[PDB]
Amino acid sequence: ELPEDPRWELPRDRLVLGKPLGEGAFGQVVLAEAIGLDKDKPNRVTKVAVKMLKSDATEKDLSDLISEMEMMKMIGKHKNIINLLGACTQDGPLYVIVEYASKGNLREYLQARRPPEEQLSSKDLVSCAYQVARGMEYLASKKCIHRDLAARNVLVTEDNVMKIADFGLARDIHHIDYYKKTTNGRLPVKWMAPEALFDRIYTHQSDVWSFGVLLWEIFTLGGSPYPGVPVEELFKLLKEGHRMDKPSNCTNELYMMMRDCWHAVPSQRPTFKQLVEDLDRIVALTSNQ
Ligand SMILES: *S(=O)(=O)c1cccc(C(=O)OC[C@H]2O[C@@H](n3cnc4c(N)ncnc43)[C@H](O)[C@@H]2O)c1
Repeated sequence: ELPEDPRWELPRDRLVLGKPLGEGAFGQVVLAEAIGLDKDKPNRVTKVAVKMLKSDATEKDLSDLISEMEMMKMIGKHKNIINLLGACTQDGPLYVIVEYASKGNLREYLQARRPPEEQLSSKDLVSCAYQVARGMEYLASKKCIHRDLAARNVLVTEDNVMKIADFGLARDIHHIDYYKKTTNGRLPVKWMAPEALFDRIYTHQSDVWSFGVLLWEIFTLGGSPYPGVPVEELFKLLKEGHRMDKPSNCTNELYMMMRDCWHAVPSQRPTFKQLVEDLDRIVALTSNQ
């Protein structure tokens, strides 16, 4: 059995399980309604996402889900990350309950708003980047390295708030399969800094490289990096120092940002604290017209 933790325990009967949002292989995420999540409002329901372990799941799968939950407890709350809201741990299968993001991942959100029901100004796109940088600056401030920052791991709420997700996932790095694709058919190696990819060294500076690729995804409205490039050719591109071309409808100043994220020398990349401040000024100067 699992240890009881009254900071986070929600009685099982206060959770009304709904439809599946999809499955990992370790688990399954469902939409749910939580009744009386706040102590002050016991008669209010809150929509929430609920993680739980699929059927034929092992001890390793369990401990991995537990590690993720414990990490989110230590990291604390921020507007631009997916926050932990409670857990059902006792007398039945483990549920971890987190903030629900109604508008899906940022990649989907962006592709759905491409020119042909809703469109995005240049201010909105820069604001999107500012929010992800903020979440990242917070995460970094609590000593967390994401290791897979990408538009697909950013979620968007009903109020269009960007939230970093999957920042507490268990990795067991160097067991990563470079050939295996996302369900969308893309390859996660295309977001990884060369030091993380060749030498398996992960740092905040490598997450900054990943954030550059994310900026490029945002300004191409959800484009796919290096389309048609398989793993071995990607390796050759990185060795040669190739850098992705500037998206149309991206200012020079934002492209220079991406390129600074993609500095071959990790120490010379900007920090998330620096990116936050620059994006803050750029948002303010960018037209919504
Ligand atoms: S598990 O195996 O560790 C794990 C980890 C991440 C995601 C999943 C999963 O099954 O995702 C399915 C589907 O649901 C979306 N999702 C995940 N969390 C949320 C929240 N908080 N709000 C809205 N949607 C969410 C994922 O993007 C994915 O599309 C399993």
